[PDB]
Amino acid sequence: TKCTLKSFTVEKGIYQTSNFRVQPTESIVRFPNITNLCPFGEVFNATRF
Amino acid sequence: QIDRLITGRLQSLQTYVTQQLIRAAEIRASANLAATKMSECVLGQSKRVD
Amino acid sequence: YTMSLGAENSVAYSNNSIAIPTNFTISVTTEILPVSMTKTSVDCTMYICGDSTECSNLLLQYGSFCTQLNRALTGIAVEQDKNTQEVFAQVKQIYKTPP
Amino acid sequence: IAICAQKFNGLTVLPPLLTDEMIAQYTSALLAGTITSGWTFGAGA
Amino acid sequence: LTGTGVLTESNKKFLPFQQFGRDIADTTDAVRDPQTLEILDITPCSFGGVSVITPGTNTSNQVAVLYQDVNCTEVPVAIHADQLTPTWRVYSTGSNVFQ
Ligand SMILES: *[C@@H]1O[C@H](CO)[C@@H](O[C@@H]2O[C@H](CO)[C@@H](O)[C@H](O)[C@H]2NC(C)=O)[C@H](O)[C@H]1NC(C)=O
Ligand SMILES: *[C@@H]1O[C@H](CO)[C@@H](O)[C@H](O)[C@H]1NC(C)=O
Ligand SMILES: *[C@@H]1O[C@H](CO)[C@@H](O)[C@H](O)[C@H]1NC(C)=O
Ligand SMILES: *[C@@H]1O[C@H](CO)[C@@H](O)[C@H](O)[C@H]1NC(C)=O
Repeated sequence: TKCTLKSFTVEKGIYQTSNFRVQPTESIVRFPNITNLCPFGEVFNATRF
Repeated sequence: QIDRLITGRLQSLQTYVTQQLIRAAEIRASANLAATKMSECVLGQSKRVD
Repeated sequence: YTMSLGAENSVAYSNNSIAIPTNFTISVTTEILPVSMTKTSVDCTMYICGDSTECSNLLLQYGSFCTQLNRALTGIAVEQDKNTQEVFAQVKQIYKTPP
Repeated sequence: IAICAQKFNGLTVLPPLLTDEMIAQYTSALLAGTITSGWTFGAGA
Repeated sequence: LTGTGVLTESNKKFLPFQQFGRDIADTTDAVRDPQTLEILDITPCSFGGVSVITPGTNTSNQVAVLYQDVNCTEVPVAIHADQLTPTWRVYSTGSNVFQ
């Protein structure tokens, strides 16, 4: 309340404040199931080049 | 850079002026009430309750 | 159409003729008045920059627009409470009808 | 349902200080005063 | 899509071909997990609906905190009390907890 009002002294009453209290945030990455694989198997391991 | 500053400061001035206009409308209503109160309360005797 | 203002009615005026009622009616009408709004409050930081640190840092450059908007809305809500208080809370005590 | 403060984009509706029951009680007091005393209850006792 | 928020078990019934939820302000509200066919509601992780009731600092430095429209069991999860200063965890649980 003190900083959100930009003062060191606070009068009587119910003030609405900001949100300075930060929290550490992890990261997540999500993608669909790996499907649809190329013919690389028959291209690298081909019988004859 | 000065255009950015000018836009910001002009917005601040416009906000201040609009707030002043609204507060002046409020004060105009209060002054009309006070004038009516002086007319019907000091210069006379109102039978209007409360 | 050209709207009609009302029903034409000439008054039977005369220098020695008066019209006095012989009966009456007790009419109850209804008058509706608004007294308060919904005490809306906006979280300006979350509205402009919802859960974004970089946006919040950029918004902090614009000074105290956000603060004064919040202050104006708080004033609105307090004013609505005061309006309801002044309209209704005009009786010092709480009377109750006898059985 | 049975946190709506963060579900919307930061917009909340604060409740009024006087609940509808309190407003009803106030109107009840005013109505009883008017019925049982007239205008005297406004001027004084 | 990318964003920041808290993922919670949802109650909605997405259609088989719909992927991303959306609110009226073109903002992501729920998502379908690409691997698991489960719908997760995205509730932003920020609380600005916090009011601090204080007598004048001249008189005392004891204060009370009002969290807007929450239950008293959801408070240490709404404001993430586990990742807060221990002096804020005073005002998230305890014995003086009215609703
Ligand atoms: C004044 O008007 C009232 C109604 O506005 C009259 O009361 C009516 O009287 C007749 C017979 O006397 C009844 O049939 C009606 O039912 C009454 N109406 C109501 C609403 O009670 C009254 O008689 C009138 N008085 C005079 C002197 O004209
Ligand atoms: C994705 O793969 C996991 C295991 O890797 C499986 O349990 C799940 O059912 C799969 N989902 C789809 C939509 O194929
Ligand atoms: C080719 O065969 C080898 C085994 O001899 C295998 O390890 C490799 O993965 C194969 N190539 C591809 C592209 O799968
Ligand atoms: C809060 O807890 C009470 C328990 O009495 C419950 O009835 C109510 O539904 C809860 N509120 C919400 C929003 O779930």
